[PDB]
Amino acid sequence: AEVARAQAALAVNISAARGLQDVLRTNLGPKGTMKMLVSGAGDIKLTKDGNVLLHEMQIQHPTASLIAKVATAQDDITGDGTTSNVLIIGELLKQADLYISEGLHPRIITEGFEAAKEKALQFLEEVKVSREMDRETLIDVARTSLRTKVHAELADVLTEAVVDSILAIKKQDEPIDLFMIEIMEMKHKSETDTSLIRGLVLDHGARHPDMKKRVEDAYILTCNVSLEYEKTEVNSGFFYKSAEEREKLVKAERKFIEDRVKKIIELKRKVCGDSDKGFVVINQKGIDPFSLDALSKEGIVALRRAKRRNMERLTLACGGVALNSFDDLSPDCLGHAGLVYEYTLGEEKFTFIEKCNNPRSVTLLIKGPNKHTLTQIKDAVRDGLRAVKNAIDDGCVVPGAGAVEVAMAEALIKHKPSVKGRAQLGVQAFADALLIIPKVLAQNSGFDLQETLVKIQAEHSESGQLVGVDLNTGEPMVAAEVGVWDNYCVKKQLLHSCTVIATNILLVDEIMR
Amino acid sequence: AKHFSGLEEAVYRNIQACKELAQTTRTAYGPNGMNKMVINHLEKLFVTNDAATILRELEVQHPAAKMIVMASHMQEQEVGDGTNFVLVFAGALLELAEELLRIGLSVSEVIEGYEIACRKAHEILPNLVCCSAKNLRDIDEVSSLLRTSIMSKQYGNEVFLAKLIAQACVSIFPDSGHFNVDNIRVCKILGSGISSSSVLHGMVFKKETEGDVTSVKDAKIAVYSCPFDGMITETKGTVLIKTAEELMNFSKGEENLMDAQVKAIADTGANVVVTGGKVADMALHYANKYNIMLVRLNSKWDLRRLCKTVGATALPRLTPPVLEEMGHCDSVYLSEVGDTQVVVFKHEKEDGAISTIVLRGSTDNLMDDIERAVDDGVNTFKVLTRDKRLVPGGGATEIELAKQITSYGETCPGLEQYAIKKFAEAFEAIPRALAENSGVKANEVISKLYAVHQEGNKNVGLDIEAEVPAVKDMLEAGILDTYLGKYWAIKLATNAAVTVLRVDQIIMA
Amino acid sequence: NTKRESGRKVQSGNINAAKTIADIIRTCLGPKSMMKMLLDPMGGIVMTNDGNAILREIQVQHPAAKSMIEISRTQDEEVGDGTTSVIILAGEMLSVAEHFLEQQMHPTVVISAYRKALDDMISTLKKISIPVDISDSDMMLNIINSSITTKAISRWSSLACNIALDAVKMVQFEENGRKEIDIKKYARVEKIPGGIIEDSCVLRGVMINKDVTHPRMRRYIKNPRIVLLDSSLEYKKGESQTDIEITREEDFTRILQMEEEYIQQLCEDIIQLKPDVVITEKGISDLAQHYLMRANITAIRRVRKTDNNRIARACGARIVSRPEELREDDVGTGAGLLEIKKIGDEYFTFITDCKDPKACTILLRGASKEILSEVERNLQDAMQVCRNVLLDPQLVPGGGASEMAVAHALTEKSKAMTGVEQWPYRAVAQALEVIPRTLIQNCGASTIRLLTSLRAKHTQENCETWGVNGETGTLVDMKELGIWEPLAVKLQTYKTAVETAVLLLRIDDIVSG
Repeated sequence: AEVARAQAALAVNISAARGLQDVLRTNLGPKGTMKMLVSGAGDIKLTKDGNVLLHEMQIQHPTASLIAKVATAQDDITGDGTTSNVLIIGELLKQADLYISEGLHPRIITEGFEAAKEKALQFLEEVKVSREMDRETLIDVARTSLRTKVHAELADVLTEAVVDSILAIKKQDEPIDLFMIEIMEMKHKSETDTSLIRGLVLDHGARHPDMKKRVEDAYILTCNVSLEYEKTEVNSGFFYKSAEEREKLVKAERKFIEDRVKKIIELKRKVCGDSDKGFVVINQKGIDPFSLDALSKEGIVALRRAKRRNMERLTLACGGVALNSFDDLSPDCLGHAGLVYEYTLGEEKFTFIEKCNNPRSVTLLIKGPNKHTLTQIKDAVRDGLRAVKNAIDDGCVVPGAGAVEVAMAEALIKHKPSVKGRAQLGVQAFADALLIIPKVLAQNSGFDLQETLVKIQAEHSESGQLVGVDLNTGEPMVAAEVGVWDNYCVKKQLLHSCTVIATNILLVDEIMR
Repeated sequence: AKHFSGLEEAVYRNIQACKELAQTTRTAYGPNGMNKMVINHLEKLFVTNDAATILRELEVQHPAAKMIVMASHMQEQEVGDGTNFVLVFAGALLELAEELLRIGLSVSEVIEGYEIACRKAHEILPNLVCCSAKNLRDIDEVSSLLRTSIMSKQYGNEVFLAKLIAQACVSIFPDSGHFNVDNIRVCKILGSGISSSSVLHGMVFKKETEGDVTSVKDAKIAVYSCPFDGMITETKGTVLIKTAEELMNFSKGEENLMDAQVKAIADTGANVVVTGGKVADMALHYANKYNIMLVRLNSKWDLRRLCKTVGATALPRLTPPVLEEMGHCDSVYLSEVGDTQVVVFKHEKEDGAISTIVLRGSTDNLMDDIERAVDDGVNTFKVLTRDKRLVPGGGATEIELAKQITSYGETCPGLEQYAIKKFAEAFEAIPRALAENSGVKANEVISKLYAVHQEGNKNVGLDIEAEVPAVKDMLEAGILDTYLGKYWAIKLATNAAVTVLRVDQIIMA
Repeated sequence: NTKRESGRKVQSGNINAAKTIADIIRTCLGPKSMMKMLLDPMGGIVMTNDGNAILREIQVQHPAAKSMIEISRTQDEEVGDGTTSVIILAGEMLSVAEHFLEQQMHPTVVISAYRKALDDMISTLKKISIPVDISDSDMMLNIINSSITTKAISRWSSLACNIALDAVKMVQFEENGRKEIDIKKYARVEKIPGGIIEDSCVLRGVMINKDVTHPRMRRYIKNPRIVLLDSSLEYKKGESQTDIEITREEDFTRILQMEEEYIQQLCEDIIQLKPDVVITEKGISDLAQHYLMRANITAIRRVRKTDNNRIARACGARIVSRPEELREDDVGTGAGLLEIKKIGDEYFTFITDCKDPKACTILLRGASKEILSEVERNLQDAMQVCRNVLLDPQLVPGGGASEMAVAHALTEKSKAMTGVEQWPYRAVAQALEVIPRTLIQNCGASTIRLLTSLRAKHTQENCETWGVNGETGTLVDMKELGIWEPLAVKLQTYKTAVETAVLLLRIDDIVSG
């Protein structure tokens, strides 16, 4: 029927991909910019991150399906360089197309990519070193990880707080941090502000002066089924269907109310002492009107609306366990964080559970009145947390600022593929795809993406220099010495995710509509 | 509608917003504002000076324009002075890019340029802040400071509102020296004169008020949207109008139902029973004889006005109010608020933060005008609580800034030398905008403003003397600004200007 | 109704589809590879090396393509492979023959050439078809891994080697007639989800996933004896059909439950007997199946008799009314291995069966539930060799030098056969050499000169065994290179291919019905 085949068919693909990637050149580093995305929600989405932009709103393309995988994959395997990958592949395609514009087989162009990547892989294995997982060494990476994804001024104000969270680990082996991400957000007078909180914070509390404002010894009773019920991990059935059933429904519920609040107040005396310690009730549901001020005046702090994520982080953080219920039970089961402090900022009541038995859960309170800012900065925290963790999980960190890309392109020195000349193109196409990031920065910086880059190489070819384009002024400098470092796991993973799709490109010569 | 490619979002959608930024401020700002008609989702005419209001009134398509709209409301809430200004400077600031785009500068470059320059400008502001005035027990002191503060958004009788808007905020807080978001209710009541607008501390229900007074002394209100016509939301007792015999028996019970009504109200107690719902004669004839005060069929606004201030929750359903569901006022005394007979409560010692100022204009847009102006008078006193720090009227400050920033521009070098020197230029749009409203050119003003070379005090106001555009000391003239009012204005305008600059196209199918 | 079509017009339409279908997959097939990517109207991309996967997802044209899917199936129906070969091979002979030959004007020798071009395959193959030891896993492994690689996959090959090298030998029908070439029910590949490559655990006999589905069932009784029905289940499949009553709401609930409480009483009738396994073709309900498990009696439910019978012979299971009631017991052991493997709490009962009726349903375990699907295809392509090698030890080495081997022996015989016949026979002599030459045109350079070198190589050096490398393009001995092209496959390919192209000429006409 309708079939597009061979050389002319793959054009639209490489026309799309290379055409689709070149918009992301506005991104990847502080001289690049956050790209505005809007959806049917009309939400202005400001991200220099490729993944965010890529998977939300775009133009229909056959390549649009495949590219949505890789920037996800690099976000998955790292949390950084999702903007990076995209600009390499079409740069390789633009290279590759020339040889196919030379008529030289996409098959012979395909089969030359892989050694070249391995070369650079092996080479990036060479130009890597085992670096510190030290917070300051992470700052070197955190500064660098954030900027190539999120904004530099954001990066700077994030750099200390991002590392501090991933530094709070127990020495987890995780390349990204599950519970070190606890994101509180707020409408503020600062469209962008982020507070750094180790431990867990509550979605909502309930603060009363009757309740203890400061609970120092905090036995946290964190419960889904709430005060309205009586010795229940499960809600009780209502019947409003008929009069006489509803007539007996509203009278006895206060017993369910009374015993429950009683369950705590006698248990605080048990668990927390009388006034001796502070008590913490968490109501993950509403708080009863009697029980609200009744738990209040007994020294108990009843907390309205803690999440199920607050539920799990608390248990992990404070070493206790969340209940469904307020019944008399030992203090240890009841969560204990060495501080429960309900910090009401804005209109939102944030209950800290702090001095946690595990500083696994750690929280960041994001701020803004403007949502798009609250979108940006709250999004700006995560990638580094995932990125910079790849510095603190890995003893190795690969040096950043594109200094290593000029380094392989010549280290790929050719007729090393004396084999055929298809791999010699596969390397020749690949050597240039390396440089798209060193290009795009000096591009996004002053002067030339090339004149500096060839300076970089002419420099880097000089001994003792692993030298690179500045992410800012675009000028030559040695990158590893500035500390500017992309996460180690990025590059090696990046190269695979880069080459495969561009490799997948040439194997598809047919498209059928 | 929204998504576009081909540099339509940046050089196109952005600058078009800057066009909107003009004449929402340009003639609508300065020491005076100017009015621009607004027809409403249910059609009617609104004249407006201040930016944020009319632009909130404008549902805006451009995501570019959409972002700065937010900052003006942040300003208006926070500040209120230069709420018009947040547009013009940001627009005059953003329009500087296209030439730099033809010059070839980078968004990453120029954002930094205005950034360190507004961080420089924020450093320069304190000195162009000229003297200070604060007495928050003094209406007349607060008046003149609010006078130009309202005047900047008001062309009208400036001192009288200034008096009144200073009257309340001074007298509504015994602790003035602090100010809270809404400290002044206004019951908009047309008729009489514009001077018939009057300050009355404590809640005014502009509504009809019935029931025979048992206590005018205390007002404790069980607060209700509940109809006392006999209608409770959960199960309604609605009057039967389709039969004469059914109405005959029900009205005889509406006396005694309202008895069971007024009591559960006044069991936990009420002096006024605040009624947002409907009332029946047999309910009222009883409530008259029962002697509880029904302020009847109350405006949801009056209801909200009450629900906010007394800290009580109106009950749609009829049910005994608990302490959360009952409000308390100093007094309930039936009195004309602006010569319009209603019930006016008193709150000074009760809570405060409510001074109910009857707004009496000749037309509703005048009654919108006096409503428009105090918006800054509200916030500028709040600014005046936050600082007495005083700046002269706008346009004197911005020239010294330009003097700073231009030479601060040549001390940049690197392409931001352009951007910072541009940041100096967005300052001069105000005297222009002022010269526009007053019908002259900035260039003369700019020439004169640089002529004396003073920088932060002498300026052309919004003037009839602008016939020949003419400078005057703005500080002494009473046309005045404040550090915050100027500081926040620069901080939010540049922010909203530089953040809309980083934005890019939206790829969309 | 009545519809008439005529002449070249349809036969050219015959030429178009299959030939156009023959394009991408010929480049896809073999180590030299590409991808046929279907464009869904939404932009959905589907890229495979199987055009028949792509052909179905969109309109299948009537004249060529409607028959080609079926000759695609037929080849894959028979040996378990070869959808992608026959289509391009039939597309070959379809392409150049008729019009040319019909410009030489005759339908006859065209059809007749297919015959005598077909047997020259049969002739030159089995002469140069190289025998391999069928008792040797390895001598079968090198030919099996050649045929497990049908598209990209040597990965599960070595692992699909071992299972099939074991399984097809043990393959017997329930007739047990011959071993060897077999139906895929007498060699079944059921991919078993989860686990890891270590659990792959070659299974030569049938498996019953329904033998032990539960932990409460029979636990590892070395010889399971499945007792069929007949008394242990007395026959009631019916229902009491009790009269209606409006008073009890339970009568609505109880009458439907009566269906499955009969087998319950029948499963109670089973318990007394303790058949270690129970097989029911009527099926047993789960409310009935409670009481079987707790007895340590596993239950094979909703399985047919032949499923059980082959197994009752394979697992060697006495088939009786009751264990204590003589129906003349079958044997106690037909098998040497009963392995019940658990991924999750759903148990997979594998009984390895040596030369039994069984199903020869072979266990495979990928690293997870997914790559199983290729192992099965690998195993089926693997078991295809093991059924082909145990059929044909002789199977031609070629990189398509076999695809030349006929072609050049044809032109040789074209000189021998003469008549006008030779010209079709010489025209169809050309069509065969294109597939590998495409693969070594996928290589590069001058692929016809390589073909000339091939032809030079052909009659001089060797037809096929010595030949051209498919992916390298070098002229090499294809047993020495280790590339194996199964005789039957090749035997099936042109055969299946020549057949369809015969009818495609014979059809100048379709109707509308």
